[PDB]
Amino acid sequence: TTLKQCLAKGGARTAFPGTSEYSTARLAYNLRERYAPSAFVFPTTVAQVQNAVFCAKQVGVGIVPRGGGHSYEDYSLGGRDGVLVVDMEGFKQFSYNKAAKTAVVGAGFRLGPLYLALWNAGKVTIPAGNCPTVGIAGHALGGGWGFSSRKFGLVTDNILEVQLVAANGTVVTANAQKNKDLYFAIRGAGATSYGIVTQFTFRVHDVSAPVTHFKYRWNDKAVLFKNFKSFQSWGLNVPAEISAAFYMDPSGVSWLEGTYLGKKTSLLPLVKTFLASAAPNPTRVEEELNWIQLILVNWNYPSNTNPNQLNNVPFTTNTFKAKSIYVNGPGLSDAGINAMINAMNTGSNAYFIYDLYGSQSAINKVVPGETAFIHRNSLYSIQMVASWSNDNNAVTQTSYITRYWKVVRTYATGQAYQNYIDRDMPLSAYYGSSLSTLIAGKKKWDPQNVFNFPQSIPLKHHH
Ligand SMILES: *Cc1cc2c(nc3c(=O)[nH]c(=O)nc-3n2C[C@H](O)[C@H](O)[C@H](O)COP(=O)(O)OP(=O)(O)OC[C@H]2O[C@@H](n3cnc4c(N)ncnc43)[C@H](O)[C@@H]2O)c(*)c1C
Ligand SMILES: *[C@@H]1O[C@H](CO)[C@@H](O)[C@H](O)[C@H]1NC(C)=O
Repeated sequence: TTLKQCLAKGGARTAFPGTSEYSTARLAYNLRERYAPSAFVFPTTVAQVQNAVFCAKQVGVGIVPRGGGHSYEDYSLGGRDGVLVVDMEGFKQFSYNKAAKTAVVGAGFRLGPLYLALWNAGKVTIPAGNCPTVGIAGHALGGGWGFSSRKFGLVTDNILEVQLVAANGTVVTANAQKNKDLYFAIRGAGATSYGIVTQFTFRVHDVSAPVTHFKYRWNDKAVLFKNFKSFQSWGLNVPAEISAAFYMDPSGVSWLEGTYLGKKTSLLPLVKTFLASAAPNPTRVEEELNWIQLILVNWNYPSNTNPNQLNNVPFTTNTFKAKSIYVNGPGLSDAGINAMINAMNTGSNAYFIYDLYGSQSAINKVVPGETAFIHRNSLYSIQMVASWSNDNNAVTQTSYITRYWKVVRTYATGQAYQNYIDRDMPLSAYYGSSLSTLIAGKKKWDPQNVFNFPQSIPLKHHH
């Protein structure tokens, strides 16, 4: 019996090659690897997930869940041709428990709508990223750094429990008591490898007070070293109430953007040392806001925008290769900064973002060895993105960004951030000291490797 027949028993919506439903379901944030799945199935009940997992084993196809579809390597179209993609769009369950300070979120939510739901419900938030079309599933399972993360942690740190359909079909619950091994794996290594997460229970945070957004911006190739050195020096002493990220690109633009959890009249002592050592005359924008306004400002919408915009942020696409790396304190040497900026300037149509971690952050204050997310001792992470609109530049842009990564590697660590997934990173760089434990758990919960992709947790230990 075929795949069409098996999935019709479950009753979920499907889409199969050659149809227009299948063509529009192929949308992905990165359009570089236009992987062609066997079929798309759109579950709305747990049993329909169980059907898809059963049906893929019976027909002998691969299967991956898809949330928001932002995977930088297209792993949510499978990472190869001929996979059953289980698009979790129908899991939008929501509920907020004010007393427990917890929220139940379905694995098909997007960051935009989730922010709105959580604000309307009780003026609370999870510390997620700033791209509103990003699905909570991939984001939370791989880490998740946002502009409140230095106070409240990573999204992954605020997972209290998950429920997933396992490879053998059982509906499983993982939390600090039930199934600790699986609960450990999914906070950091949860993408695809251990099954299909259907819902999260998040620890949520009060953001009813006013916050302050700030951004200092330049457009001058000559001040890049100075502005970046001042960011590093400043970065080492930022208290947890600020989360900030630095931006740089080959056209000469540089900026510092951040969010202070506090009143705007308290801000200047906290950003004074950055401005003093940065170049003069920064484009200065400081604004006091409530939380939903901040989410909008952080995605280039003016603060007067209707909050309901978050339910309908347009899904945009790119075609790019992306790499990441971590940098430990006190940062890159002065030679490393020059080497980095020079490498960057040999190219164009690329951008580089530096999310601040640091020793004051909730992120680095976790006890090591209690999650699959291991990057608890860096100053910041570097996101490296090189884009193209014409396929003739794909080789030059991919070599450009890979050279850049090698230049910086001399001056930094060999770890990288798994939400900026990169097919050319060894798994040791994502999981390090916790990889053995992840592989043991992979053997236990999926011995047949039903759930795999080019960077899924393997079944074979390193000797
Ligand atoms: C496109 C995009 C990505 C961003 C942006 N900004 C970020 C930010 O401000 N902070 C960050 O920490 N990260 C940012 N990123 C990167 C994202 O964090 C990652 O791209 C996320 O991993 C994306 O998650 P998602 O939208 O769900 O993408 P998918 O491609 O659907 O899935 C990724 C990965 O996870 C597996 N998976 C998905 N769904 C499940 C479920 N339900 N259960 C188990 N496993 C799941 C997929 O199979 C795949 O492997 C800004 C922008 C614009
Ligand atoms: C699936 O595996 C889990 C853990 O190994 C087990 O508890 C459950 O009973 C299994 N279900 C089956 C084999 O149907």
